[PDB]
Amino acid sequence: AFAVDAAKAYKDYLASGGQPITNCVKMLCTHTGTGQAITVTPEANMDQESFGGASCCLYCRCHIDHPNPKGFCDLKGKYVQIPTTCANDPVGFTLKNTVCTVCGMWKGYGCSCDQ
Amino acid sequence: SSQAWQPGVAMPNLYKMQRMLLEKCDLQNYGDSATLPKGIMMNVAKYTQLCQYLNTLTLAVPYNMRVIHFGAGSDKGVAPGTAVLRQWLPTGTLLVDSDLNDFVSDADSTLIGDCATVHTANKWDLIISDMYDPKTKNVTKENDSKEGFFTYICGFIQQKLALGGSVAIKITEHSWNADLYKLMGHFAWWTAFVTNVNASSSEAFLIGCNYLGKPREQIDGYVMHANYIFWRNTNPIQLSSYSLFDMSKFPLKLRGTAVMSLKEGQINDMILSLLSKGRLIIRENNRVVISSDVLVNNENL
Ligand SMILES: C[S@@+](CC[C@H](N)C(=O)[O-])C[C@H]1O[C@@H](n2cnc3c(N)ncnc32)[C@H](O)[C@@H]1O
Ligand SMILES: [Cl-]
Ligand SMILES: [Cl-]
Ligand SMILES: [Cl-]
Ligand SMILES: [Zn+2]
Ligand SMILES: [Zn+2]
Repeated sequence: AFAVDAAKAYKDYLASGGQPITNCVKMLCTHTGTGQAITVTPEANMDQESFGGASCCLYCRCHIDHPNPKGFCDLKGKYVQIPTTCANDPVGFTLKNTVCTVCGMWKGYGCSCDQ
Repeated sequence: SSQAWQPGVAMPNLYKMQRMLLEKCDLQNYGDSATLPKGIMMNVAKYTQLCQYLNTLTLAVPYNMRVIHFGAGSDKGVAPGTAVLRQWLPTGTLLVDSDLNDFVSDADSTLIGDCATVHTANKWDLIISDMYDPKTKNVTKENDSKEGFFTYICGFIQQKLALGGSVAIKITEHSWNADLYKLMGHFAWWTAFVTNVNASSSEAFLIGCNYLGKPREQIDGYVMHANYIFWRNTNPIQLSSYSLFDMSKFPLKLRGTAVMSLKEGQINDMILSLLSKGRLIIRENNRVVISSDVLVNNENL
């Protein structure tokens, strides 16, 4: 059967040099939060920006179905913390990266479980 | 003076007591823009200052609070204001938003369409509106009370705002309605609030604090809007972003304000006192059900 692959489409679009999705909603916050990846309120630390989740979700922003079988969205209604160095492309970041199921941090951007 | 470190400026009471005539709004800093923090959208900064101001009032904040946000879509397809509202509101607060065109939101439910198609079974503790038609700032015709979405909003307040609840409704020099001002007299307190980030605009938010369901004071809304313009015309507000850099006390204190279902016979002076203090919400505490009316047409042959 045939399902469009949007994740791959955006990744190849980025590699080919296309400009990242814009108008992700960045929040004002203290930048003294827990640094966890996805939270119910902005939790950015000194090295993160906080964004509204829906605006950083590729499926939300492109009006396409979510790859969850039930269509549920990880990010919508929450806040996603993006390393300030990757905050030019929050959608690409969230798509390409993974939250540690134990400590709640981004794998490779805060998760120290593996040390 | 110190107004620059506030989230904004509220209409001083003495201006509300005047009997001015409607003039054109002439803001000396018109066209200026405040310096927003790096990467921060205007509508994020504006709603943040609004909520910062709201934290200084006596809002009822019950458990299972219910908030509805009209005019929530931007021209970008996202809902910056809804995101600030959800950050501000206690976690778990039921948040519904709506706008004419399609948009992506962090709200628990979003209704797309004219606001007049929106119906809800239940009552609300807080109503936010940023509804605005920019075609209204037409400076060559007379500036009369506007109807449109404002007629809907006055009806929605009377019918679906819980007693003790609060509202904030964007207006401008030209986007305003006299009955809405009149309604402000149905609250324990009211003001027009100008965010410091947008002080160069005739925009303000009409805030009614703690709804009482009946006129507490009688307001002529043509006169009050003229009072509001007179204030803006004679009180330059210095653009400022300063309050955006301090967010430590931003979240709305969950006060666990009490909810009681009550009948009109039972609203006495003690109750009304409590309503007036942000200490009581009166409404059903049922489940929250909303709908958007859909017009059906077949355009074939
Ligand atoms: C300045 S914008 C909203 C900005 C948005 N709140 C944000 O957070 O960035 C004005 C909005 O009012 C809406 N709106 C205007 N008139 C409406 C009407 N009769 N019914 C429903 N929505 C309306 C527009 O579609 C438009 O999105
Ligand atoms: Cl897009
Ligand atoms: Cl009056
Ligand atoms: Cl009642
Ligand atoms: Zn999504
Ligand atoms: Zn971990």
